[PDB]
Amino acid sequence: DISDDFFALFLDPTWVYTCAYFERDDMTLEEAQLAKVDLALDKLNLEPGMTLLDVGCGWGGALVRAVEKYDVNVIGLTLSRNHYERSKDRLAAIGTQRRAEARLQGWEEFEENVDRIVSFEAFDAFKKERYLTFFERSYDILPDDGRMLLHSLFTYDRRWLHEQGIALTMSDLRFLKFLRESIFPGGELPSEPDIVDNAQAAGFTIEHVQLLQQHYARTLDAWAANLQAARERAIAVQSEEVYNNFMHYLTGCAERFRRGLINVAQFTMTK
Ligand SMILES: Nc1ncnc2c1ncn2[C@@H]1O[C@H](C[C@@H](N)CC[C@H](N)C(=O)O)[C@@H](O)[C@H]1O
Repeated sequence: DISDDFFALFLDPTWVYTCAYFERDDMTLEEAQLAKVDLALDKLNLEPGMTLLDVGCGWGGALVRAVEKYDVNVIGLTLSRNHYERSKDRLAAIGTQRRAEARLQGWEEFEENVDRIVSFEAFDAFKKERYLTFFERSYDILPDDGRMLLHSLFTYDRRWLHEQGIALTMSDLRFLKFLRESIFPGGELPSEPDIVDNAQAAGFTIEHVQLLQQHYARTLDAWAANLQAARERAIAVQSEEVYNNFMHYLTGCAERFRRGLINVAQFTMTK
């Protein structure tokens, strides 16, 4: 229900809407988003001509980067029409002899063999009842030496937080309720075991876990700063209610990454 024109006011030109990676401290938002995509794609050991699946591809930035820098064939899946349309157009506009396609299709319906899989903050949009099924499907469509890079948010429970010196406040519970009752992610995040245990049961080895908690804090701060700087135009595209809701989500989430209440990581998964 939120127009691309609203998101365009605060995202960088890649349209990437997930945790960036400030590999160098002076990177711009765009450089840090490309660095996050490259950080993940480098872990897949892509050779030109391989086929990469991006599960939950958003507006196509990682797919475009994969084609341009890694010279791979690409398939992107999304359930959002707006994500599909922009991904479709952007991929068609790349000059490449490779196959590059976006699809309005869920991973549940995708059964084609691919060489490698990437996914950036789609897994939290899956129902917990599909966590194992997702890893089983991913394992099935990969070759014997296949690799998956799962970039996913995840949460911590009260006990673990407490052991780390962190408490959930009444305000945090209200913020979680706000997330669930909104168009924003973070309401029903998986735990780390939800990711690791189900991946391992499907047959994957967790070769590496790279946490990006403080990179997300910085990313969210940048989105919030951009949106506030374009407040009038954002209100015109949507409304003051929506603008304030987004600022609440962006700054509230940034605060909570800094505090350590949740995390985001890249899981390198091998067969
Ligand atoms: N079962 C599903 N299968 C495929 N895509 C899904 C599924 N559920 C949600 N999605 C898509 O996952 C994406 C979630 C986004 N947060 C991912 C953003 C994108 N990967 C980025 O880095 O900017 C959206 O494009 C959803 O439409």
